[PDB]
Amino acid sequence: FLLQEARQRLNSDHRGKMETLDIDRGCLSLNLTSPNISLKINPTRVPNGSTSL
Amino acid sequence: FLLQEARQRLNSDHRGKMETLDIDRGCLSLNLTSPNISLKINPTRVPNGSTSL
Amino acid sequence: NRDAQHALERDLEDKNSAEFIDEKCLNLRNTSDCISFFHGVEKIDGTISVPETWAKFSNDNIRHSQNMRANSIRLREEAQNLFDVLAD
Amino acid sequence: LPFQGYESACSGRHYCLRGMDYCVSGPPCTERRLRPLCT
Amino acid sequence: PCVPRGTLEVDFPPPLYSDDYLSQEGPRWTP
Amino acid sequence: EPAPQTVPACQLPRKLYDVARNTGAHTSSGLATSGFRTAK
Amino acid sequence: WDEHDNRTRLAERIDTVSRWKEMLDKCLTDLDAEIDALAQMKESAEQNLQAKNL
Amino acid sequence: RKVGERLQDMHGWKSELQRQVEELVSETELLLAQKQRLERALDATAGPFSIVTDNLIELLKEAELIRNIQELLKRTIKQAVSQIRLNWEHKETCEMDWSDKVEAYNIDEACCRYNNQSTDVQFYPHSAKFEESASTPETWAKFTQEHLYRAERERLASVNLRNLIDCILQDTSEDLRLQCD
Amino acid sequence: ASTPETWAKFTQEHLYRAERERLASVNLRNLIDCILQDTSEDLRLQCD
Amino acid sequence: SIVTDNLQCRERRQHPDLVRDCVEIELLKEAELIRNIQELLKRTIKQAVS
Amino acid sequence: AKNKIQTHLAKTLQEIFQTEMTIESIKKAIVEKSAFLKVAQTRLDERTRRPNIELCRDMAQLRLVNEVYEVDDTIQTLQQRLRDAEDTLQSLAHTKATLEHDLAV
Amino acid sequence: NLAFTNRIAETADAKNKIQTHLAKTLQEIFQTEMTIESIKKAIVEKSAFLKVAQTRLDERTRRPELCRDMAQLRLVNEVYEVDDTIQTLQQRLRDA
Amino acid sequence: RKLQNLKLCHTRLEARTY
Amino acid sequence: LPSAYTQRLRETAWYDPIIPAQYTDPSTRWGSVLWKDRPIRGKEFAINRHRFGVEPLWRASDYVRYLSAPQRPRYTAQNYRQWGLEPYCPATNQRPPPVYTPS
Amino acid sequence: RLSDIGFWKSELNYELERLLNENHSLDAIKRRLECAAEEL
Amino acid sequence: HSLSLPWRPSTYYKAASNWPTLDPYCTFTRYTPDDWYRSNLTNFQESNTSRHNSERLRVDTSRLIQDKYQQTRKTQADSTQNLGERVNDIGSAYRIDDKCHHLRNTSDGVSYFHGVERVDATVSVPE
Amino acid sequence: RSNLTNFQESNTSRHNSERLRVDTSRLIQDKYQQTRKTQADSTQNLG
Amino acid sequence: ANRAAQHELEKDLSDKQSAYRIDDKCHHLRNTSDGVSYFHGVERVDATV
Repeated sequence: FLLQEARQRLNSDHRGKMETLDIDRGCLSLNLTSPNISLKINPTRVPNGSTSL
Repeated sequence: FLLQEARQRLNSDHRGKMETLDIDRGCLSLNLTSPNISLKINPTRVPNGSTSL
Repeated sequence: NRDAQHALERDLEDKNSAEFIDEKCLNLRNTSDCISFFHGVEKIDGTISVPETWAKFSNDNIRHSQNMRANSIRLREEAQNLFDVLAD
Repeated sequence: LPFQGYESACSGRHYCLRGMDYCVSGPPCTERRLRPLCT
Repeated sequence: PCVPRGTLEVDFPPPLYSDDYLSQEGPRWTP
Repeated sequence: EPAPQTVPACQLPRKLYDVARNTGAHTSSGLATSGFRTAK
Repeated sequence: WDEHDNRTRLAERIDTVSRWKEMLDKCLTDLDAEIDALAQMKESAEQNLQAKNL
Repeated sequence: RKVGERLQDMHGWKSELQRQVEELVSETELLLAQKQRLERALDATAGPFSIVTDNLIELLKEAELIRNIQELLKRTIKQAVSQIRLNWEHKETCEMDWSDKVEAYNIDEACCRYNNQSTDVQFYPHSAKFEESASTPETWAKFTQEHLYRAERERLASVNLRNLIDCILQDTSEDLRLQCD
Repeated sequence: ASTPETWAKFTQEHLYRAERERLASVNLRNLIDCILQDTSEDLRLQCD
Repeated sequence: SIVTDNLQCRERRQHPDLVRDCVEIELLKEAELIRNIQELLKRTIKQAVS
Repeated sequence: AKNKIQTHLAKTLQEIFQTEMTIESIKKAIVEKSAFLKVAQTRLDERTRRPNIELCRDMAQLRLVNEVYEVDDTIQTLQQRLRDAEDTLQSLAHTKATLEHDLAV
Repeated sequence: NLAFTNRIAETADAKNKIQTHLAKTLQEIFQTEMTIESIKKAIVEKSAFLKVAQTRLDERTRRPELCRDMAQLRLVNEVYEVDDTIQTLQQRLRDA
Repeated sequence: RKLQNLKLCHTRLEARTY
Repeated sequence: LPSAYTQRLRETAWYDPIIPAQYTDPSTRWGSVLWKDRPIRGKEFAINRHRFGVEPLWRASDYVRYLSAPQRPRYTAQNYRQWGLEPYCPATNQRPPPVYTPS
Repeated sequence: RLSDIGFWKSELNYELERLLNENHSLDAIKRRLECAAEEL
Repeated sequence: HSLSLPWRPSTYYKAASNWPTLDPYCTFTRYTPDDWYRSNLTNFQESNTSRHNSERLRVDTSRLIQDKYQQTRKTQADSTQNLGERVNDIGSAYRIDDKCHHLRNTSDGVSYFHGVERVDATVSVPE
Repeated sequence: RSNLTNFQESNTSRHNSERLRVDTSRLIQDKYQQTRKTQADSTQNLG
Repeated sequence: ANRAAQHELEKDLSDKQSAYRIDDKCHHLRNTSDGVSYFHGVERVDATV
C-alpha cells in the first residue's frame, strides 16, 4: 500500500516532466516568419507557481 | 550525361545493398519457435545468378 | 408542422411509459418482492387497441409527418425559385 | 489533356490502371513483338 | 479466408496511388 | 484584397458534453474478475 | 547575439528536464519490478499458509 | 494394406505440392526479370527529358509525353512488386503444407515396416491421444485442393501481368520514338 | 482590405467563437464536478 | 487492490465452505463498479484534455 | 454576375459542412457495428466447448452463423457509402476552389 | 487415501497456477487494448497533416509567377512522408 | 524588423506560461 | 537543402524523377521482401523483423507499464538470484521448474 | 413485444428529428424573407 | 465418421483457430497422467509466449508513435517556415502565399485534394 | 459560357451531395433496425 | 443392472448442467457486458455431433 502511493507520485511527476518537455520543444522550435508570432498581454509577469531552481 | 548514368548505376547498387541487408537481418532474426519455420525442397540448390565473393 | 411534432412527442411519451412498464414486468420471474394477490383479473380486460390498429396508428403518424416534410420541401424550393427570379 | 488513361498513338490502346488493377482496351497483347509494328 | 475485421483506421485512409491515372497537362507556356 | 469566406457564419450548434458511457463501443476484451466466477 | 544565447538557454533547460525524466523512468520501472517481486513473495507466503491445514 | 493405401494417397498430393511450387518459382523469376526491365526503362527515359529540357508546341508535347511515361512506369513497377509479394506468400503457404506432408509420410513409412518378428516395438499405454485427430480424409483432401487452386490462380494472374508488362513497354517505347521523330 | 463593416465583422466572429468555447468549457467544468460526487457516493454505498 | 486481495484470499476457504454467499456477489459487483468507474474517469480526463 | 457566384459559394459552404457531418455520422455508424460481431463471435466461441452429446446443431447455431455474414454485409455496404461520401466531398471541394478563383477575378 | 490426497494436491496446484496465468493474461489484454487505441489516435491525427499539406499544395496553382520554389518540394515531400507514416501505422495496427 | 523580433520574444514568454 | 532537391531549382533538368531521395529514406526503394509472421498459436510473433541488429529492443528511456522479466530495460534493479522456495512444481511434474536469470 | 415496441419507438424518433430540422430550415427561410422585405 | 461417446474436438478446434480454411469436423477412452502433465505444460508455455509477444510489441509501438510525432512536427514546421520565407521574398501571389502560410492544422477550411502532388505546372525558376 | 460551365458544375455537385445525404441517412437507420432485430432474435434462440 | 442404468443416467445430467451454464452465460451476453472479443474463423468452425 505504501509503494503504490510512491508509484503514483512518481508517475504524476513524470507526466508533468513529459509534457513540460513537449511544450519546451515547441517553444524552442518557434522562430521568425511563423504564423504564431504576435504581441502578447503582460508576457513578463511572474506566474502563480514561480518555483525557482 | 555521363554523371547521370553513373548516378543511375550507383542507385541500382544501393537498392541491391539495402535489399540484401533486409533479407540477411530477417534471416538472422529467425530462431526456434518461429512461425514461418518449415522444410523446403532442395534449399542447398544454387540459383541461376550464383555470384562468387 | 408544430402540431405534427406535438403529436409525435405525445406518441413518444406514451411509448416510453409502456416500454418501461413491460420491461419491469419482464424481470418478474418468481420468488421476488412486492408480490401481491389480485383475483378477478381473468374476466376484466379493459383494452382499447388491437396490434394491427396499434401498428397502423404509428404508421399513420409517420406517413403524416412525411407528407408535411414533402410540403415543406416544396415550399422551400419554390421560395428559392422566387428569390432567383425576383433578383433579376 | 487530362483523361483517364494512357491512350497510346502507335496502337489505340487505352490503359486504365487503378490501384492493383488494369484494363487494356484495344487490340489484344497476345505475345511480345520484337519489332513493334506502328499502326 | 474468413470474415474480415469490421474496423476502420486500417483501410479507410487509402494509399496515395489507389486513385486512377490521369494524364496531366503541366506546362502551358515554354519554361 | 478581400477575405473569400471559408466557413459558414456563426450559426453552429451549441457544444454540450455528454458522459462517456460504454454504449456499444468501449467494451474491454477480458472479464476482469473471471477466475473467481466459477461454479461452487 | 541575444537570440542565439536564448537558443543555448532553452537547449540546456531541455537537457536538464530530459535527464530528470530519464532517471525518473528508471525509478518507475524499478518500482514496478519490485512491486511484482513482493507480490509474488506475498502470494508464496499465503500459499504456504494453506499447507498448515493438512 | 490400409496404411499402404494411405501412403500412396499421401504421396500423390505430396508430388502435386512439389510441382506447384516448382511452377511458381519459375514464374516469379520472370516477373523479377520484367521488373528489372521496367527499372532500366524508367532510367533510360531521363536522358530524353534532359535533352528536351536543354532544347527548351512539339517540344512541349514531347515533355508532356515523357512525364506521363515515367509516371506510368512508376505505377507499373509497384504493380509488379505487389504481384511478386503475393506469389511469394502463396509459395510459402504451399511450402508449409508440403513440409507437414513430408514428415507425416516419413512417420507412416516407418509405421509400415513393422511386423511380429521385428524388435523395437513396446507396450504403450492406452490413451485418448491415440484416437484424437483434427481432420477427416475429405477435409484433408480439400484443404490441400484449395491451396493448389489458389496458387494456380495467382500464377495465372502473374502471367497476365507479364503480358501487360511487355505490351505497355512496347507501346511506351514506340510512342516516344514516334514523337521524337 | 476590408470595409469597416467587414473589419468589425471579423472581430465579432472571433469573439463569438471564443465565447462559445468558454461556455463549452464551463459546461465541462460543471459536468466533472457532477460526476465525481456520484463516483464517491457509489463507492461508499458499495463498501458499506 | 483491497477487493482483489479479498477475492484471492476467499478462494482459499476450505473444502465444504467454498460457497457463493452474499459477500461473493457484493465483492464481484464492487470490482465491476471499480473497473467501470476507472474507465469513465479516463475518458472524462481525455475530454478535458481536448 | 458576382452576386450569383457569392450565392453559389455560400450554398457550397453549407453543403460541404453538412457533408462533413454526414461522413462523421457514417463513421460513428460503422464503429458501433463492431460490437455486434463481438457478441456473435463470442457467443459462437463458447458454445463450441459444450460436452460430448450436448454439441448439437441447434437453430441458434445457424442463426449465429447468419449473424456474422449479415453484419459483415452491412459493414461492407457502409464502407462503400463512405467511399461515395468522400468522392462527393472531394467534388464539393473542387467546386469551392473554382468559385473562389472566380470570385478573385 | 494417500493416492487421493496426492491427486487433490496436484489438482489444487494446477488450479492456482491457472488462476495466476489468467490474471497476468487479463492485465496484458488491457494493456494491448490501450496500445491499439493509441495507434488509432495516431492515424486520425496524421490524416489532418495530410489534409493541410494537400490544401496548401492546391491553392498555389492559381498564381498567374507560377514558380517552382522549393517550398513546393517541401510540400510534395511532406505528403510522401505523411502517407508513408500512415502505411506503417496501419501495419502496426494489423499486428496489434 | 525590430518589432518582429519583439513579437517573437513575446510569444516565447507566453508559450511557457502553460 | 540536400543537393538532390536543389536540382529541381534549375531551368535545365538533370535529376532523379523519384521525389524521395534514395540515400536519405531508410526504406529500400521498390523493395520486394516483406517479413510477415502469420499467427500460429504458441510461437513467437515478431514484428519489424527486417531490422534486428541496428535497432535493439530498447533505444531510449520509456515507461512501458506492466513489463515482465525477460523484456525489462538494460539497467534495472531486480532479483538476480531468487530464494528457491518451490522445487518440484506438482502441476507439470518438473523437478527444477525453469527459473529465469536476468542477463 | 419489447422488440416490437423498440422498433416502433426508434422509427418515431427518427421521423420526429427530421420534422424538427425541416421546421428549423423553414423558420430560417421565413426570417430571411422578412429581412429581405424590410430591406426595401 | 462415427460418434464416439467421449467426444474430443479440441485438436480440431486448435487447428481451425490456427488455419481457418478447414472444413467442419462433423459426424482409448481415457487419458494418461503424462498427457495431463504435458497439457498443463503446453498451456502455461502458450500463455507465456502469448504474453511475451505483446510485451515485445508494446515497446516498439511506444517508440514508433513518438518518433513519428517528432518527425511529422519537424516537417510541417519546415514547410510553414519556408512558405513564410517566400512570403518575405515577395514582400496576387502575395495574397495566396500569406493565406497558405496562415493555415495550421486545425485551421478554418481544409479538405483532401487527391492527386495534387502529381501536377507540376511551372514556367518559372526562383532565380 | 465559362460562367455557365461553373454554375452547372456547382449545381450538379450540390445535387449529388443532397441526394447522397438523404440516402446515407436512410441506409444508416435501415441497417440499425435490421441489426437490432437480428440481435434480439439471436438472443431469443439461446433462451 | 439398476445401478448401471442409474450411472449412465447420472452422467448425462452433468453434461446437461454444463451446457446449461455455458448457454446461460451466452444468453446473458449483451453488448458491453465486460468481455466480448473477436475469434477469427469461428463463424465457420462446426465440430457438431
